[PDB]
Amino acid sequence: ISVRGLAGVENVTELKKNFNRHLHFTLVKDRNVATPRDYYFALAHTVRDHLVGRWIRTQQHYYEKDPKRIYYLSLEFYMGRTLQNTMVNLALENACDEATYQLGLDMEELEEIEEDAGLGNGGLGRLAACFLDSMATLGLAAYGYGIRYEFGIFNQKICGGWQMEEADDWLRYGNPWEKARPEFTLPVHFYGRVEHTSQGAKWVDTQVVLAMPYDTPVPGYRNNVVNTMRLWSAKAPNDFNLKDFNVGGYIQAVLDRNLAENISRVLYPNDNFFEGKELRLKQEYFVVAATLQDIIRRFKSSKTNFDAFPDKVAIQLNDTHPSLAIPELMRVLVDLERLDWDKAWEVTVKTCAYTNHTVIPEALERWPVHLLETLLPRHLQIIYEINQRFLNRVAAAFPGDVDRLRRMSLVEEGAVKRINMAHLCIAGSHAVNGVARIHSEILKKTIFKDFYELEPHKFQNKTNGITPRRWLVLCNPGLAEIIAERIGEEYISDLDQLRKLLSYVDDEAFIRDVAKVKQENKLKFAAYLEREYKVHINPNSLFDVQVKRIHEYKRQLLNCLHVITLYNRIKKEPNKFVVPRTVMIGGKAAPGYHMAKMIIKLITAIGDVVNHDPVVGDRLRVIFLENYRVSLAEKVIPAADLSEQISTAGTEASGTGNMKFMLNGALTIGTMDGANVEMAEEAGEENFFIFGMRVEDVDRLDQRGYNAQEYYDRIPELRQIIEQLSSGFFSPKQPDLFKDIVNMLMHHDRFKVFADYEEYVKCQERVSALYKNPREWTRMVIRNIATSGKFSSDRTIAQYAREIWGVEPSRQRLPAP
Amino acid sequence: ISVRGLAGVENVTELKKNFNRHLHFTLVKDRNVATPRDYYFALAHTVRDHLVGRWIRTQQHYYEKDPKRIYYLSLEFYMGRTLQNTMVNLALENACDEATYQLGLDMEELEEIEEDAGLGNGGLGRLAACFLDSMATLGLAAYGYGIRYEFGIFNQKICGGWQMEEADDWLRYGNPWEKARPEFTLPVHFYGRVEHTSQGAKWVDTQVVLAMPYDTPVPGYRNNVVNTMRLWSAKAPNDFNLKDFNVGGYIQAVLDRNLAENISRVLYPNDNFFEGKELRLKQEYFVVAATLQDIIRRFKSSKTNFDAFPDKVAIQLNDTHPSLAIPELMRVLVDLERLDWDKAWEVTVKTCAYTNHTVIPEALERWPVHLLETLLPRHLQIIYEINQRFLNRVAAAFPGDVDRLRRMSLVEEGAVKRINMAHLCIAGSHAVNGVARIHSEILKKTIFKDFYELEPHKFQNKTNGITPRRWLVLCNPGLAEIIAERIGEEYISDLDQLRKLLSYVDDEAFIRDVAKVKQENKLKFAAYLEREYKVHINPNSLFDVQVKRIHEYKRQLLNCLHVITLYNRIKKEPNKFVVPRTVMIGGKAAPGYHMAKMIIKLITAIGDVVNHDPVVGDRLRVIFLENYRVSLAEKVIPAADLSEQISTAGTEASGTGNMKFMLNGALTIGTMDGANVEMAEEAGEENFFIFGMRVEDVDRLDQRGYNAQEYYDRIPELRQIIEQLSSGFFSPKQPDLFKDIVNMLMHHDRFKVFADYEEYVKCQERVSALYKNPREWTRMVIRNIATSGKFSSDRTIAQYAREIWGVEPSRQRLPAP
Ligand SMILES: O=C(NC(=O)c1ccccc1)N[C@@H]1O[C@H](CO)[C@@H](O)[C@H](O)[C@H]1O
Ligand SMILES: O=C(NC(=O)c1ccccc1)N[C@@H]1O[C@H](CO)[C@@H](O)[C@H](O)[C@H]1O
Ligand SMILES: O=C(NC(=O)c1ccccc1)N[C@@H]1O[C@H](CO)[C@@H](O)[C@H](O)[C@H]1O
Ligand SMILES: O=C(NC(=O)c1ccccc1)N[C@@H]1O[C@H](CO)[C@@H](O)[C@H](O)[C@H]1O
Ligand SMILES: *Cc1c(COP(=O)(O)O)cnc(C)c1O
Ligand SMILES: *Cc1c(COP(=O)(O)O)cnc(C)c1O
Repeated sequence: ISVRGLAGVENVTELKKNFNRHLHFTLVKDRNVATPRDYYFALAHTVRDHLVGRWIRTQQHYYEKDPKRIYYLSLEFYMGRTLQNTMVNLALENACDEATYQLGLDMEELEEIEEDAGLGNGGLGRLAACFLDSMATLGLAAYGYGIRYEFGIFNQKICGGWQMEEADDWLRYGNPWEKARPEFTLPVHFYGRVEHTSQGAKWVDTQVVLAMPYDTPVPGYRNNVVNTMRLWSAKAPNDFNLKDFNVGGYIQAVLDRNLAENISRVLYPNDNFFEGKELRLKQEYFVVAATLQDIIRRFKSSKTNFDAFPDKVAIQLNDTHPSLAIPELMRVLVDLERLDWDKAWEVTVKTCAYTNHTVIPEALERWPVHLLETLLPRHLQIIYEINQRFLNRVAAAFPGDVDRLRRMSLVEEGAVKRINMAHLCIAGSHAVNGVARIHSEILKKTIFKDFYELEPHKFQNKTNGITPRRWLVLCNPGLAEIIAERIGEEYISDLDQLRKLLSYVDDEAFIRDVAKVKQENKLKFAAYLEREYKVHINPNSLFDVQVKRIHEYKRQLLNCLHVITLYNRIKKEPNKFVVPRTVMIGGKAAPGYHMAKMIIKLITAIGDVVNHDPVVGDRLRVIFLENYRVSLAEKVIPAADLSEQISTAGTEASGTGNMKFMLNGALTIGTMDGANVEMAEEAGEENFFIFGMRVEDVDRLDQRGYNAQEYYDRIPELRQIIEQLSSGFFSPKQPDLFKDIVNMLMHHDRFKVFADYEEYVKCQERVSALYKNPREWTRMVIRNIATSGKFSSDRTIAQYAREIWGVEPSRQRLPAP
Repeated sequence: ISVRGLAGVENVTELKKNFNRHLHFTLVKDRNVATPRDYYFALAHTVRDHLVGRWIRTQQHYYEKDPKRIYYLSLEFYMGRTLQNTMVNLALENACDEATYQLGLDMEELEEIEEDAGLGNGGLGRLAACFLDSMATLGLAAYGYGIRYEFGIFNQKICGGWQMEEADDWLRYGNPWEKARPEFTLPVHFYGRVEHTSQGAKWVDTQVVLAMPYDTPVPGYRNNVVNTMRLWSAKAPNDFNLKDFNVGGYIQAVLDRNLAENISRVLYPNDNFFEGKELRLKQEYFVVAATLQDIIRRFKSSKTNFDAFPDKVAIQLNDTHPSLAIPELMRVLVDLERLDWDKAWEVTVKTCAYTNHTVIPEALERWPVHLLETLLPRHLQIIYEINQRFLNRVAAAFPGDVDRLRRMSLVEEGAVKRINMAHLCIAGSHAVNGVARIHSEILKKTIFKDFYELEPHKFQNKTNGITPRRWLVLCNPGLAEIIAERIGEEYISDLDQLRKLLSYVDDEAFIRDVAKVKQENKLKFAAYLEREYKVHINPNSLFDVQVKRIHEYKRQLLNCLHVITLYNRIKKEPNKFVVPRTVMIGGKAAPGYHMAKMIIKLITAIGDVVNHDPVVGDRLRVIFLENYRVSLAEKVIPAADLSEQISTAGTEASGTGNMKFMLNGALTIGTMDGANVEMAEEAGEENFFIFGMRVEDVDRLDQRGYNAQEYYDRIPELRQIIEQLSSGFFSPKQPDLFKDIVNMLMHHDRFKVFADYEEYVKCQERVSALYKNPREWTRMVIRNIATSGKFSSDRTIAQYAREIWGVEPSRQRLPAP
């Protein structure tokens, strides 16, 4: 049925009886009242049972061997569903498929019942999830640490073409994958004040909030390793949250417990602008304070000289969100352990490493000093001391460079004083990395130039990657099978072996097969679109898709302009042939991001005109993919023909969706941005659809001055589109509905959409020409898939391991379960 | 080892392997890191597995047979721990005892880890729990319906002799006994307004709150019947609690979900005064609205003529708390089902029955009309209509009795209009009952005289009872064994058979045995007092205990006066012999009940003086039992010698603790109040220590006028005590600390403590005389235990069943598991 593993006779029999066991004793049901949800749960429990054995030994192994431990701190872990992924890494997929079949059930139908663990916004969160999988697969003693939000990323509903946010109550029916561990609750402090007494500083009169951990198993690919992802939940103490006597009301006191537990209540959906809310700072300290106590406690056991701390501990900071870990490690070392400053700092720097994910200014965390002053007084004092000593180092290296001193400070003066968390991370980490070659170069040349000049050795690059298990074997078993048929299975944990596929580029059989799975994928998706969303699309057209969070820099708007152009060209010459296209755009907009929400409305408004024009027929379809999330990505990507990666050169740090499409047989049309540069470089520019300005062209335009009017004046096709928008062509009842978009495009477009319009349209024409030649299109596809091996997160993790953490990856199977 | 069941070789082997199974797959632990808590959980899960089979068939049986269903609605279910009770009703106690022994564990130690399900204040809540057990044991198709509070009754801490309330986070480590059932969530409405349109009224624009049920199994005694207790949890909808757009903040919207979920957050600890808070009214409608939908849905399946509704459904209201069930049944029948009023009312009255638990005015629920108007507009309209028609019935029966009309109204005029919920319950129920003969007579003669005259057939009596399984076999296995040794085991589900023990009253062997288990119980308790509370008491002294919630009417104060007298007599004649006594007083005070909290302080203040007076020696010890609750009651009661049931005649509706002591070998000193009257009547007044005024004497005193000064003037011993209190004898640092108590005792004592002082002290002297004669004391004990059969809740339930519900109890075993 596929290399989803063997379906042993004893294995299938055992699975079946354990499924019935759980349905009865665990769910307390019987085949006569069980709903598909109960069936999903019976199965999830049966599969989960196979992890326990390995989970306990893996952890036991690390205790005995005592290897260097890697701690990945992130406020986001975009996990998605875990049932199928678990069957895959455990080689149980076929056995479970058979067993459920015999019990008279459809496994695929049950898999659709599982909720997505949406504890992330997009790329940054999903990277942590791919990393956890690769770390387990490469046998590293790694732990994922984060917050267990009861509400993850909101569920997107489109109402009247507008995005509506709805709470994601993913825990409603329970999470069979987690294991609560109250025996490990830890106390986290907030507020209070600092007392300077004889022997050191003391943080007192603090408000206490408890951190209760929940452990989720992270199984490596067929190596019997099961690592742990520990997520903290906020809990109020039963005393003072009732004990601070002297009136107020007993009832009120217990009802007010929810104020402390609000910390882990919801994931912040803000993607673009840095708000600076107090609740968010709390979430950040909460995950940091609880995690470090856990890290140090585990170290103290190992095998009190903290000199060996960096030899046993590695802490990777996923962006600046968990940056408080630096001053928090110092506080503990200096205040509680009583280490001298200098010794404590040496230790801290040697164990911390920081990862940057963007260069846009509005996203940078710059916390008001008055907030840190009230909430974390001692940390502010430690940050000031860190700054003092750091600036003393700068002054000594660049004497008299008074301006460099203010540029490099961790403290920003002005309206309100703020602490630049990124500067804090650079000063307190022994390594700082970008997520793609071009991005890492930009960090050295621009944003962190002063820091690079001070300590060049700190800056590195670690190009992002995706996990081939979830992003190929799991979502595209068909494609995975035909590949395995020719080169074997070893590539699933060694993606570089995909290169061997280059020798089949002229294979008439392979070409036919590659083209066949893609057609099957498209038919399956086209069906799902009608089943769950009733719309109907032509599976013979080119599937043009751009799925990612809605941002001005991602330029979904540039895509919209192309779509309107196509429609206008058809209306001009109705009886001329054009390659049919089904362009799908999907993604969530941050709730307070007005422009982003205006763009979602435009997309649906275009579809309302285009999808009902009789002259267009089935030649052009504009579809907005509702509620884009991980489980939905697993469906669209394998079915896409054209992947849109059109950000303004220099704005997308790396991108990972782009790597997901390349691995699944879609061709890419994009700019020389982020990882796009390395993908084209791996597959050859001839096998890529590159267009638009390069980072340098954008700069040149900026020196000169970007004037949108110039393009409006010289391109009739562009002018016509803008007039359609202004006249209400796409919004009859509300003629001025899109005045904000037109206004922005013409007067304040930071992303030069117009500047790339002409080259983008022409490039899109070359894509349509190649699609007209099935054989050649597929041959190009084979060359993209065959050279995508570099983008596996196993490669990324092996580099972090070797160049940053100081640990050697191992593909050695753990001593059975 | 006892008639805790057989310990079969195959049974013990099976238990052991399943314990290891759960420890591994369920707890995800291994013998090397397991804590006693993990062990308790492994066992709880192993025991719980034996209920599933029976639970599913019992429910399946009721579906097929379709018997009349009994629904017990209560806002309180004081369950206590369920591990041991489950082993008892399943005859697994000895097998589990053996199995854990072989695994090298102490079962008793593990049992102590379980948390008490403290979803009740005291007697009313614990009665519901005893009733659920008896209903299962008598094979009735009964369901307990209530609210699943995440915080039950507060944990009492004594600080400086003062009571401190602390949140009871009983769900912290999880509840292995419940089974969440989200597939049965139901919507409950609040607020809104009423619309009168062509065909009937309509309740619109209501705020919606979801009710998610959690099912807990209620196993009958060795009959394989497992009934269900369904507890509702409040959940917010994910839409409007985020969907009511137009600014406010996305974050805020999801954080504000806690406002709707606050409904099931905490149990109201108010014992004495009726507050009338909005949150409480919500809790009451919430349990009523969700339960009725569930009841009707189950009826519609059965086997739409609601004419047969009362033949298939019986709804017992535990006090007026769930009284909204009456107008809510009408709303559904009239508004939704479209039945004519009269037909709907006939149905409602025939299915509802009401139980009264007190006659004190301050406890009666009288809801302000403005509250019902805002929160439940339609119900207010239905209540007014009910009142109209009812008063029309009264006017027709007593023409011209204009005053009877105002006395009987459900609507009370005055300062603020209120709805008298008790009047509502009488009008809408076919049966109204008191909980003890004297109490039921008082209801007819006083409080409900007008209603009794109108419909005499409605009023009944159903004297309370306690379950012999938990209150004998479970907490006093020793005593249960020696009884079984002589008369067999049949008495555990037929307590009347205890009468057979009368023929052993002169048995030298039995006398020695009865006296021996009590001494063993006292030594065990004396040890527990030092282990967990470090204090040290003499196990040879008389154990004088009064445990129950602190109320002025229970007169813990009358007890305190006796204690001070004893101490004063010893100080007067130090070298005179007196029967050593260890008087223990325990109970929680409602948080806002000032007087009650002042009484707790007095008790501890007395102990501070008495327990450290060298002249007193070990002759007198005053101990305050911290955090009195069900699990603690299971410990003290079996170890008590003297049970204090000294409420003012006419104030304690029934009492049940009194029945718990009688069954466990303690002698009773009390007034002719509540059930005390029937207990003395069953055992013979010669075998009881009765004293004080009878209900009539209290009345006579009231006509005359109660003047405390009179007693103060004529009793020197009493005068001396009051002067000790006023002078600061018991509060050196704060001489006037107890001025409020003295002031109340002298000028506003509604409970005539002084009036019963002299007779109480003299009676206490007769108790001390009998204790000096071991043989005779024990012989009297045998006569109390031998005549306590009447007080089993099986008898109570059999009467409710026959005289109110119209169903026949059955002791028939269900067809195996
Ligand atoms: O929540 C989990 N999770 C797991 O057992 C588990 C096992 C393997 C992998 C992931 C989760 N288990 C739960 O642990 C509580 C407390 O011990 C039990 O009462 C409950 O019945 C059980 O399902
Ligand atoms: O997704 C984010 N950032 C956020 O989601 C985010 C979350 C909270 C606050 C600010 C930004 N960054 C993304 O991280 C991925 C993985 O490195 C990159 O490939 C991508 O180019 C970048 O934009
Ligand atoms: O909470 C319970 N309770 C019981 O199974 C149970 C069984 C018999 C008697 C009382 C409770 N079970 C729980 O049900 C959830 C959802 O199906 C599972 O994910 C979880 O592992 C299981 O322990
Ligand atoms: O316990 C209560 N009442 C409350 O706890 C209560 C709870 C909420 C609001 C008001 C009273 N009543 C008690 O119910 C038992 C059982 O019928 C009687 O024996 C006892 O005499 C009576 O006082
Ligand atoms: C891969 C992924 C992302 C990241 O996509 P980009 O194109 O890098 O912005 C975002 N969301 C989901 C659901 C993903 O699977
Ligand atoms: C039995 C019981 C009660 C009721 O006692 P009374 O003496 O009737 O007031 C109260 N609390 C607990 C814990 C009980 O077990």
